[PDB]
Amino acid sequence: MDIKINDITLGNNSPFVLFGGINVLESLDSTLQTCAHYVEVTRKLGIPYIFKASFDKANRSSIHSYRGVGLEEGLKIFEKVKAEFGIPVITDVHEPHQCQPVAEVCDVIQLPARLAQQTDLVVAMAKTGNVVNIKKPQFLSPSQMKNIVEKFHEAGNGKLILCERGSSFGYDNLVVDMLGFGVMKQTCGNLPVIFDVTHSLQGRRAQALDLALAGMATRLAGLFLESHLLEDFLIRIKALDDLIKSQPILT
Amino acid sequence: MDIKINDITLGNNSPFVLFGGINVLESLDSTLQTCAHYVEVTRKLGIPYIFKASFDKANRSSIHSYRGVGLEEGLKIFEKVKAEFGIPVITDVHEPHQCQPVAEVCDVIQLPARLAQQTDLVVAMAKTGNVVNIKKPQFLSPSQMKNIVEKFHEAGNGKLILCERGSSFGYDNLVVDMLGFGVMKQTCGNLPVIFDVTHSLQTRRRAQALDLALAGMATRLAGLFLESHALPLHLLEDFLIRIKALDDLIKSQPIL
Amino acid sequence: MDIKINDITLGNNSPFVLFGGINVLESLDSTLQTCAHYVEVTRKLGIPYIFKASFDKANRSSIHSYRGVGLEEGLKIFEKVKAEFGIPVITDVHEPHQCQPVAEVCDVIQLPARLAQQTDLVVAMAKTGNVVNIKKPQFLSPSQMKNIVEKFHEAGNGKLILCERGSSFGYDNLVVDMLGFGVMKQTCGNLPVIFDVTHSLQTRGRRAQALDLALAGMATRLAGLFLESHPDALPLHLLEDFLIRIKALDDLIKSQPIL
Amino acid sequence: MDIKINDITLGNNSPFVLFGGINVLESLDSTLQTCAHYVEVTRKLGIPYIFKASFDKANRSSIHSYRGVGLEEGLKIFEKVKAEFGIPVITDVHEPHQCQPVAEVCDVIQLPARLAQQTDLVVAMAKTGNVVNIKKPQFLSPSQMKNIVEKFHEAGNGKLILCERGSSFGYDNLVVDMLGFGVMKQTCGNLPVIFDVTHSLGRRAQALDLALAGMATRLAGLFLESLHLLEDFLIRIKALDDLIKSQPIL
Ligand SMILES: [Cl-]
Ligand SMILES: [Cl-]
Ligand SMILES: [Cl-]
Ligand SMILES: [Cl-]
Ligand SMILES: [Cl-]
Ligand code: NA
Repeated sequence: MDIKINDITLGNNSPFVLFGGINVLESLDSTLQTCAHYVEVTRKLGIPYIFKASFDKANRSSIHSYRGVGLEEGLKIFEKVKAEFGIPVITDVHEPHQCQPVAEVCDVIQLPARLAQQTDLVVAMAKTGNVVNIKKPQFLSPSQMKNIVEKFHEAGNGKLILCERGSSFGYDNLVVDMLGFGVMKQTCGNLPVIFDVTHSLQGRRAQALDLALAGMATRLAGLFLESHLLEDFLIRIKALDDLIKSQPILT
Repeated sequence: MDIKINDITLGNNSPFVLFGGINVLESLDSTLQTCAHYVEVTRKLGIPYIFKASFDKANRSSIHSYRGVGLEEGLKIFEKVKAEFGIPVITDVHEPHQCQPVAEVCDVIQLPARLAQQTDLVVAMAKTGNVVNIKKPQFLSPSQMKNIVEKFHEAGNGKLILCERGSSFGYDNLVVDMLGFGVMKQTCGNLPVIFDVTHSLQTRRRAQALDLALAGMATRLAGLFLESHALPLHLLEDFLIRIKALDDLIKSQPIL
Repeated sequence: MDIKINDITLGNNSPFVLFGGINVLESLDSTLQTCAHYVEVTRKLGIPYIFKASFDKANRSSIHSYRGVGLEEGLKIFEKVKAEFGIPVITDVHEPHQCQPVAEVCDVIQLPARLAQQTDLVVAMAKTGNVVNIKKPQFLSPSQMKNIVEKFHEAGNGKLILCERGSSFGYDNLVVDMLGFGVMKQTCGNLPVIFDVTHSLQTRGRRAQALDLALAGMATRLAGLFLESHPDALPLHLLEDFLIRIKALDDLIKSQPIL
Repeated sequence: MDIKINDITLGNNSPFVLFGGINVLESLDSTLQTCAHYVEVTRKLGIPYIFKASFDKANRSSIHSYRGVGLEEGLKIFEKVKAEFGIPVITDVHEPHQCQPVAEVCDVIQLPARLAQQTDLVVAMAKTGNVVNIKKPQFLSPSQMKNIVEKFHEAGNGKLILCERGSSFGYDNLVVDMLGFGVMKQTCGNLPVIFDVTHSLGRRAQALDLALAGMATRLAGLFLESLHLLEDFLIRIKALDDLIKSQPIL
């Protein structure tokens, strides 16, 4: 099943879409500068691109780390990003009451992994009618994603993306099960599956590349980066993706 | 470090405390009945007791599943429990705005395992000043609990209980690492460590719960956390006679 | 099901048996000194005791580190242990040809975890008619132990002990699943289950850990505890204090009927 | 570091080599038939090929289950394969005393994963001087492979292949950590790394996804088992491998 995001086609047999940006929104000027770099590199390669940032990040590593400019200023920044570049945007929501006003502006709304079974948030997100990115918890097996999908369907929204971020592997360590992509496709109606390589990890750039290439080899809708260098990386991913997506799914 | 919960002393070298009750509050009458049974059994066995229930099941499989009585009615039921039995109570909170009104009634407030890294909730819970039970996420290692403790400390609340509930082991399965209890004691300032045997089984019986509970309590713990309806309620007394026997033995031996 | 090992009764509802000794036989005099210490402490506490050592260490830290004294001299040292102290002994075998000569001297023969699905070794061990200790591989689940048991039964030997030694938990780390003991008892006919606490740690002071882990396991009602000490692995001089604690817990548990 | 196996160049920046065959040798005729098929598919696609089989099934479900032809007859069959097709062959050895006679016939000798820390078997394999395929235990981290490599080096043999076969993931399950390939290359001197997709695991769809993902990390070779499913798989793997190997290392 493909999902249209403005003029982008997102789907497991379409050219991959890059989801990338910055961790937390701080100012209009800085956001535009980073966004402009993603836009320039992706336009030069012909890769569809969706800008990501948090306006209120609720899971930072310290309680006084800056959580972002907050809802009202964050949405004003996202509006400017959209007007200036003509691209879609994505952000995470963690409070049910924020879903509607965020959805007025942000094309894709993201369900944080830890909150993925929180029924009130699921329902509030679903009711926006927007495209939703469902982050797979590291403690949930790929055959359980279908339960989350079901809850969205019950709440009236089938525009769902499933986003892999690794699985717990002993203590303090994540492994990405490359077989889980196919499990999610088969059990969840071939919804678009994208791969958050950045959170899947924890030199490092060489790791991100191997891991990204390995995941994209399985035929995926997109690559998600919590992130010369970007360009070189994307050249390699696009080479692999172009090859994979050009061959028909096996008989 | 011990924690006083009204007249109860909770600590890793004190007699174990039972945190026991039910999954979710369904009605006043059923709650009082179950609670009365826990109280009667624990008083006669001389086991200190805190009543547990959720007022909301927030992460059920269906949008149409029963969720429990909800905050307003739930707090009314907790108020009646406290007035009728004179015992402390514990319940979980899922949203920052719930913390202060819940804490006005419930002695211990609990941080759900999945939400344990949500900073907004941590801060809102810390600011209540109440005793907090931190459910250890299945996906976090015992050495990383200190990071959560640090956040609460930075927010000004040091009255924290660490609650084991098992670790992810491959897909859809949990294992309890009996070494993790000591790791938590050593790295988190010997705060009280309790064991939720009920949720540790998770994805596996009365025989199993008893073996697992005894194993964990053998490592010298401040308490045991459990649900009945989950253990059959009528087996509670026999179960607790066993856990107390072991706990009395273990706590009577000097540490080292 | 109980197993008689000379005058010892090994079983899940019997007083726990200590299987203790050393990693590898390296000498005579030092073996006897270590054994004597175990003997003295266990006799003083009334704990049944079986001396353990390998004569040939299969997985060595380096290719030239000493493998141990080998079969022939190893068996001679086991003979001396048995003659001097009157106790049973346990050792591991690695090749089918070793099974007969080791079984003639040793009261229990041990199937190494890494070799536990090697059919030729299983058959050769089973055919000795000796008591066998089966080490549970870290990569095998507890419900699969029944398949090894089956193969022994097909080959004519039901005198089997199951030994826990942890499960792989992510990379280079072991967890002991305390529920696996009961799984092994339920699926394998209530054969004796013992716990190798020494190899369960492995990848993790260590003394405080060994005690916590041993106490936790023994709380589930087990036939025995399997450990290694070093003569200066638990410090040998702390053995009495360690055993006092294990005995206290075991005596309590075993004194209550199963629920 | 590349390894020459007759006229095949095996290495992490060379075109991938297929190691394929059957589980256990049952008879000459079946073996030649299966081998002929692999040879015919690989030749037509231009993929270097090494025939694999075990002469013994060391873990049988029953004490009475079929065992395979055994060492003596097995080696005779490997000799015929080599004479008829002119290709290298690979087999596993489980006991030290087997190493020298097997190594007389088989080009590559394989160290089984559960036996990879058995020091007597390591030394006896090293001493053959043959190319050795070291199966990574499911219970070992990729950073520990350097310790096994060290032992082989100390015993005088540096012709070593490292082979991924998955890691224990809870009970009765395996996962393949795609980051382990790079860890093994960086810590073990860029020895050839290959991927046993068969033992890492409809199910044919799984093998293809997994094989593609692993080969995307740039590897020396693959293990695979067999309406023309083998050829359809290999067409895809070769396309990907050619692409990956054509990009400069970053
Ligand atoms: Cl997560
Ligand atoms: Cl709970
Ligand atoms: Cl959890
Ligand atoms: Cl041993
Ligand atoms: Cl093992
Ligand atoms: Na004997």
